[PDB]
Amino acid sequence: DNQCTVQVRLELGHRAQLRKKPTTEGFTHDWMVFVRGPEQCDIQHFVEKVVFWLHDSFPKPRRVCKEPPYKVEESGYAGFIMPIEVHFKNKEEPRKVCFTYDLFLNLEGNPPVNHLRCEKLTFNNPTTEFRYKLLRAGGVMVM
Ligand SMILES: C[C@H]1CCCN1Cc1nc2ccc(NC(=O)c3ccc4c(cnn4C)c3)cc2[nH]1
Repeated sequence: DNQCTVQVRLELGHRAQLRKKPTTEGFTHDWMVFVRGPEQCDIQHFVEKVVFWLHDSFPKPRRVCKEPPYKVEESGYAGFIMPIEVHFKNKEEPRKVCFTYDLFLNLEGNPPVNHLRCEKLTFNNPTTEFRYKLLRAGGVMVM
């Protein structure tokens, strides 16, 4: 009767390509990982920050974006599993969502990687305040 659900969408993704020539440090690959909304949505209305947890070998592996673009650009030698936390401008639970992101590179001879992973978040009965932030960002009421 006073029940209420807001869906929003997140796109996580990454690009990777073999450098024509490795770096001095033997980095064979360029890559880029990101969190964005669909086109014409503004996830910054409900997203406080995004944290990208790189392999422990990276300098400052806890990479934070407090505003768009939410992305890391790097070079490296191998793929890994990257925890990505999306923190919300939410007073209550849930405050964040954690994704296990497969950052995989192209094996030499294979063309560049260009992957997208679409995530639908369903917020049940958000506070009036946080409901407003979700709708500002291009979220939708359901149910
Ligand atoms: C462009 C500049 C901006 C600051 C730093 N970056 C250069 C730069 N500094 C690095 C330090 C470490 C690594 N490590 C890896 O590439 C890496 C990936 C997967 C791995 C391992 C070991 N096991 N597995 C599964 C290592 C990459 C780096 N790239």
